[PDB]
Amino acid sequence: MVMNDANQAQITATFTKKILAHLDDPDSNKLAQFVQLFNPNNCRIIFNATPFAQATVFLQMWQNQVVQTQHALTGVDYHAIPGSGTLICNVNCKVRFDESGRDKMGQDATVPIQMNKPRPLWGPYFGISLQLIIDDRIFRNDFNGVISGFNYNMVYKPEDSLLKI
Amino acid sequence: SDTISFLRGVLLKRYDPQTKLLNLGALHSDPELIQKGVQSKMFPAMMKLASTEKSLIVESVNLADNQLKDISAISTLAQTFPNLKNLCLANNQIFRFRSLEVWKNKFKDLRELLMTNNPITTDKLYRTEMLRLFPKLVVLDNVIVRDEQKLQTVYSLPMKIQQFFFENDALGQSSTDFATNFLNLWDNNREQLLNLYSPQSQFSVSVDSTIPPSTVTDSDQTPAFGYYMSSSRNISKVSSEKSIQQRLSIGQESINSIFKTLPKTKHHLQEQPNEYSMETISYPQINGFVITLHGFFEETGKPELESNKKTGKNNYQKNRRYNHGYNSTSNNKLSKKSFDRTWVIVPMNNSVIIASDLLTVRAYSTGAWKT
Repeated sequence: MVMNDANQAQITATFTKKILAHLDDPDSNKLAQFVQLFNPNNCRIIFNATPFAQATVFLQMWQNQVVQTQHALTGVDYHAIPGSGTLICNVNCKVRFDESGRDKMGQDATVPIQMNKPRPLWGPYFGISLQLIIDDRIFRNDFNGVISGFNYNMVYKPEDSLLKI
Repeated sequence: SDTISFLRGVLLKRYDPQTKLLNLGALHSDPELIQKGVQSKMFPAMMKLASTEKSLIVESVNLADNQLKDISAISTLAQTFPNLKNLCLANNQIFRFRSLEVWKNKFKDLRELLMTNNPITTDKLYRTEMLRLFPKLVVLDNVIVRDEQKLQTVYSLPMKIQQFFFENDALGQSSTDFATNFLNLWDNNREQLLNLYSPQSQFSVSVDSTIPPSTVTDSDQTPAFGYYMSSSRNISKVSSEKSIQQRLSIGQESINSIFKTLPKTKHHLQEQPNEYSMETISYPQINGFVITLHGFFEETGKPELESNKKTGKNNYQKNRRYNHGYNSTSNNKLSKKSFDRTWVIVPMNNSVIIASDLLTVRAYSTGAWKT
């Protein structure tokens, strides 16, 4: 039963644009929500070719020692494996980091020995190629423990960026 | 030549090898220059020669005691030493900022600076300008103004990119054996690979049309995806759903229908092989594995069937559409292109068969795992 209908394809496009939004929020209290999508029992992240055993610990990483990010989708395609009940999607996107000089919490590097928050200054574009494994219940409008695979990797980088990869 | 050779000679004397420092102060005091007899124009000269010497590496520069009042004279510094890291222009009489604004966000690697006895030091705003001009500065006027590492904890993630990854040696090495078998047959003979494809197997082609930034080394600024845009299955690019139902190919006959549309390739894999970062990861519920590969290939040949001649422009006389006379992305030439390929294979007692095949083609660019 190779299911292939345009109605299912639309859901994939918006879902991929939805997961990126959570990764882009510099908020901290809301972060507990993004955990629910990840599978608590068994899950296998990969971020720039280093394994993460737990999904929860990888999210405290994204908020503590990683600067603000701002992704930008360019290509998505998927394939539903018959019998499996799961589908695999190929995602490509760009990445910008805030090179102003402070992290998410808002602490600068200058040591204190003594208008609102400045707008962040963004840097050059990067390159991402993301593969992820999802089950088919996402078509049924439920988002609890639906993410089973997440391979976030980067393919190229510019030399002008202050980030060292 | 001999005439320019003296200017090369003076740089050798005024560069100290072991300390890796180039002391440039008091240029006119060079004794070897006096036998010639000696303006305000030689400053850009050296800088050009320093880049082309190719034998001395500089990362620190002393330029104090040169009698300057404006910085336009040395503005070519940023064009020769982007990774300079220790500038001393102290003992000078500069008093305004319009001539120093030329280094906005430049000299990022620079992290030490001595500007003692300059009139600028007395200002209260003195702190602010640098703080944006040199984001990675740490020490200024021999006083710490930034907390070193605290800095290098923002501007660098806490690990290093790995070019290969796999759970076990047996699984990882076997995938490379599959990849070598798969790719070498890919270039030579399209016919044989059908036996690895199931009637349930599905294949699709995805094309990314973004232009890589010019700062990327060996970036391709004139991509040409002409043959792939009639078969590209991109969800966010094309909104004609009807077409997407036709882009997908299922079955033995459908897969080989596409296989002749794509041009002949030839990868420099097991030869040039630092380039082809690949990760493989298990697929528990179906007892399979996923192989994700990133690399590049060379379009050495053209497709046998155009797919736009037997049915395309069936009406004679009038040509096709946007006059491929350089128009469009720009054509349909034959040239190097990068690619990201992911695999889904279910092992069997007899032989493995491919479940799904995704191919993503983009403009050629260098890898990030380089060194």
